[PDB]
Amino acid sequence: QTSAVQQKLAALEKSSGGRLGVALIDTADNTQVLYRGDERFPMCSTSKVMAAAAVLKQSETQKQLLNQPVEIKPADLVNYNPIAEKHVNGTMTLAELSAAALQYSDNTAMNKLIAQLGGPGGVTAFARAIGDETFRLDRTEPTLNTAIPGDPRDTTTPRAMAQTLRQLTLGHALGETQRAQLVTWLKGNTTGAASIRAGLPTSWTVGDKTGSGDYGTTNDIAVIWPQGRAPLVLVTYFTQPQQNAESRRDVLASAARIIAEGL
Ligand SMILES: *C(=O)N1C[C@H](NOS(=O)(=O)O)CC[C@H]1C(N)=O
Ligand SMILES: [K+]
Ligand SMILES: [K+]
Ligand code: NA
Repeated sequence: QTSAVQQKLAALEKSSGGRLGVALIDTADNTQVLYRGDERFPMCSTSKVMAAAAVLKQSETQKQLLNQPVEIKPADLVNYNPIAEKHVNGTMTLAELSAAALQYSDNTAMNKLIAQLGGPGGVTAFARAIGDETFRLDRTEPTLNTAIPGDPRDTTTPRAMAQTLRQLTLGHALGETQRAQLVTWLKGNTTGAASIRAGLPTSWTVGDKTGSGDYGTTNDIAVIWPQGRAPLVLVTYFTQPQQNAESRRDVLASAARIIAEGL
């Protein structure tokens, strides 16, 4: 069937000119609302959640791992590295790299997480270990953001990412202290106020990870603690037909508003 919420999301998508993917999980009753929920979208920086979580999982058996220094060299800098560039010729710990990757979306930091996991396939392997058969990471930063229509590299579906985000942040894919650390990082994101949370009541608490790339790709994945109800998990992915298209964070906000109005 097609619900009123799904029809509104389709109208939003039609006005936007692009392709919108939405997946909500309401943990009050485990119900789901999906729009293009099984179509693939380029993850861009939203893939950093899986990489940081995979390192958190490694840290469960290595109490000192997150304090291990990682050397940052001039050649490690890529296209967006506001934190890592302050540490060139120095070191950052895996905790610092995770925080920078998640909260500032530093791309050099993401590459250090990927390298710690043995390459993009190590991120995919972690996804499989936690029951996500859909996620794939194939490249490092910055090429993982090419976002070419029809290209399966570095993609997932809204349904799969919402399920994984739930398991990581509210479920038991990670140990208790690691889950809390991931939640703390997401709640401290600096980049999210124009995306999902712009469409939600201001009294609700949000932790999220945004992303963007070529083809005007504009993404956000969020855990939401609304006023007076159990948490929600919401993924909004958006991509456009031309390579140089502008970001449309407003579309993600609009999708979130439609979702919230349908609760
Ligand atoms: C992630 O998608 N990226 C990293 C950086 N920050 O944007 S974010 O805050 O939306 O994550 C620049 C854009 C993008 C990229 N091209 O790597
Ligand atoms: K961006
Ligand atoms: K609901
Ligand atoms: Na772009």
